[PDB]
Amino acid sequence: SPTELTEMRNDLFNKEKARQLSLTPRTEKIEVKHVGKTDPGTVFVMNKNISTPYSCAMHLSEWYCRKSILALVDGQPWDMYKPLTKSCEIKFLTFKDCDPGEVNKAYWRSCAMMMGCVIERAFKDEYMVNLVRAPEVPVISGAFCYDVVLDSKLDEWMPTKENLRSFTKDAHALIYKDLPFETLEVEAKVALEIFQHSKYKVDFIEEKASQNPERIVKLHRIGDFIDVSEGPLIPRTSICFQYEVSAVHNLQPTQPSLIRRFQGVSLPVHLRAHFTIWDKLLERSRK
Amino acid sequence: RIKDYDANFKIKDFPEKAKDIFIEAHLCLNNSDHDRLHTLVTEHCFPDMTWDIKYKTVRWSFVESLEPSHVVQVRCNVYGQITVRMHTRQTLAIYDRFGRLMYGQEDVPKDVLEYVVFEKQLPYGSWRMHTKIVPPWAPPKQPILKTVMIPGPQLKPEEEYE
Amino acid sequence: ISRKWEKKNKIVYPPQLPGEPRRPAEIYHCRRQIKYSKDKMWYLAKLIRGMSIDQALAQLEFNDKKGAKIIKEVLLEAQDMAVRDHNVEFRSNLYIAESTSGRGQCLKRIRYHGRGRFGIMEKVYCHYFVKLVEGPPPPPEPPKTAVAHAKEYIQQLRSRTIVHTL
Amino acid sequence: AAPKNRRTIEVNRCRRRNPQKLIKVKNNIDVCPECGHLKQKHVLCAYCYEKVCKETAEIRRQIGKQEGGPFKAPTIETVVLYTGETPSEQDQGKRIIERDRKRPSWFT
Amino acid sequence: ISHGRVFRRMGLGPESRIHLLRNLLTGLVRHERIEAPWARVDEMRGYAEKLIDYGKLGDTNERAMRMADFWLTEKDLIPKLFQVLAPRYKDQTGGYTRMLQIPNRSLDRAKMAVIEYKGNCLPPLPLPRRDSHLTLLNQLLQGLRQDLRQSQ
Ligand SMILES: [Mg+2]
Ligand SMILES: [Mg+2]
Ligand SMILES: [Zn+2]
Repeated sequence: SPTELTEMRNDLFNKEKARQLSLTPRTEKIEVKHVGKTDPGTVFVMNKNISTPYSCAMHLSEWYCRKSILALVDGQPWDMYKPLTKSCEIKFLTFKDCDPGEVNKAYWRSCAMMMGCVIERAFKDEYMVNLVRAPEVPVISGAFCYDVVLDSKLDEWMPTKENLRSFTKDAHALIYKDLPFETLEVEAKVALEIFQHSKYKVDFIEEKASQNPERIVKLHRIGDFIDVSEGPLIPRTSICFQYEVSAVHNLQPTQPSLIRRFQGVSLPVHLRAHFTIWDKLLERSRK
Repeated sequence: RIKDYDANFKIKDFPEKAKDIFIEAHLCLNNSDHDRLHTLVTEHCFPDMTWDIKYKTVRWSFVESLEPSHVVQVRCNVYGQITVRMHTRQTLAIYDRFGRLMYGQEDVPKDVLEYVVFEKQLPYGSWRMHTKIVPPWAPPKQPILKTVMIPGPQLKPEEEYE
Repeated sequence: ISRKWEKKNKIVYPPQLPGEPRRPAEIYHCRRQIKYSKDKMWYLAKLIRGMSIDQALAQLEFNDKKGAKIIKEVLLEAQDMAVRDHNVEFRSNLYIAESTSGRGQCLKRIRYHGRGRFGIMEKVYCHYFVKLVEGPPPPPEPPKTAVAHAKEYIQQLRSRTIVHTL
Repeated sequence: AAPKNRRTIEVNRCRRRNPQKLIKVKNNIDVCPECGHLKQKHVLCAYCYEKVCKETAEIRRQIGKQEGGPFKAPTIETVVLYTGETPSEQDQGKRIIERDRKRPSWFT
Repeated sequence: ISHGRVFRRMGLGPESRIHLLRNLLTGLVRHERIEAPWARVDEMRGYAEKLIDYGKLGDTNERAMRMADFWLTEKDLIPKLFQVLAPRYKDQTGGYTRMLQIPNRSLDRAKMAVIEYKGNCLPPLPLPRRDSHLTLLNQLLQGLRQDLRQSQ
């Protein structure tokens, strides 16, 4: 049953969290220096594997917490809630930086993940839904895309405007819930244990474990929703302000199975767009 | 010089007395017994022991002594200082004004090697802790629970970061 | 005079049991004998009540009243002492639980009027008080909805008894 | 005209705690991307403006020293050159103000 | 009723208003960057633009010379007006002045503004800059623009 699957996946996720945090007992102090343009030289003596870039921002000021979406630790992108693992150099990335590219990608992936959650929890129980992948389409494409295979019973059913509005309502419900984007770098073995009941997720985990040197995979949870992440995500769903499941398109190679791509578009609270601009963006995302 | 001033002192017997003084002084710190601290430690020690612990509760307890305490070095209107090396085992649990643990564990014992320098004044003087010599090779102390922020240069507008 | 606000920082609570919620830190700070009217100070105090430390500082930095600078200095001092002495982990994790202004000791002067008459000037001084509580600011009290308000009305209806009888 | 009766503290509170008289919360405050100090969206950052003002004051002291007295405004353009800088071919024919410090990063 | 009235009532009267604006504008010509109360700077911006136009007219123009003589109290600036500022803006047709609000005056909390002739040698002001084209919203709008151009 879907409820049992979600419960057991969350249980495995929590056991992995407990094991990872127990692997580093006591409080080892790691020095993280602020390499950012503003507030230069501030060095934070943080607890290893417990403290987060959000903790760094909390030490600095509330403005850092509210505006920082990503963290560059030693030059690599990090989630604002991903525990730090060693002394390093930290630089917070906002939406309005000179080159927000990484923040844009993280927001895009987070929006795709929320879309996947809405898709999985929307359909009625009698219909099976299997999320295949979140293609890493550019922002210029005008819509974040999440791919799913629905029950063969609905092979000829296309969502109505009311159905899409219901999906948008569910996504806005998540946004109101304001759930954090919990993250874990966990071995492919545990990832497979979690996703043993999904061939698509299994093979994607295999690809990620092949790409990385070790078998370490990025596993993210918004709430009761485990998913394999292509990259770092944004802090919380409340970052999203405008969110709209624009359309659904069946992919041409239908003979193996119907890969239906859910296309949506969103904008954070920091970059709100007027009503008319949002309408035009919805029109362009519906493609 | 110590013996020609007192006439009943014993270097061999000192270590047990020094250990008793140390334990009693730390229990006085635990119970906030400043009157007894003024008798068990010097005036160069009492501030160092009490200043940073004011307004917070310390739960200190001596559990055992690994190796027997023994005198190490002694040098001498005239004061006599005796350095005693003690490698014992103790416990710490320091809480905030609000009773929130901020250092150590209430039960886990830790091994501590220290060099306590006691001092005496030579009519009614007595032997009291004067200082604690910390070896330069001393192992780093137990880490703190709370994370810390160290501000960088608070540059004025005319100034630029380097 | 009374100086209880300063003493409020010296209360030591007993150590908390392991199975007890972590007690939020409370830091009491004040500035005495500010050359400012307590009535004018009260507006700034009320403005910053219930807000996070960073939000209060931001609001005060861009306020034209003289008392705004003094309150900002007091808040910065409170933050510094909270971090240094009251074991507050994060600077920004503080909110103004209490902010009030009190009458100070005032001096009497004479204002000369037109016909050999006069008035009694009062060189007004005011105190300023702040309590900073660790943790996110408490959420604002939501406006009561129609559902809750009708529920209250129905509860009032049900509470009715047959008065003045058996 | 004089008050007929003393106004009660209740009425006085109703008047002086009215939402009109209360200080309004400003929602136009933001963080300056350059230095990180707070600013209002429509107003220049105080910290950055102070930087520019102090540098301008230094340059103007140099200008005054070069001019040497009132009513000596040059009839030619001016160029500020810092330590380690040589006048460019474009800067040729312009009075050079020499500052005894390195070129500020913000100043270009 | 002040419908259509475009001139602020400043100083001790009309003459005092003209003299105050004249002092502010002389300071602006001399230093190329002046901070002063917002309303006065707003009033004097038009006069600064008009001085630039009169300087563009040229030295030999007697009317322009008279205007410069009146407005520039320090006469060493008239050569500056006709030989530095006007040649600098010869290419431009207008908008010679940049006016930006400054944090309120510390003394009386007065609305303050900084007005500068563009292209001055002084260090650049912290001018407000629009969000980068690489932001999320700007990238989405660039996608819109590309789609429309491809359509046409
Ligand atoms: Mg009176
Ligand atoms: Mg007037
Ligand atoms: Zn700035």
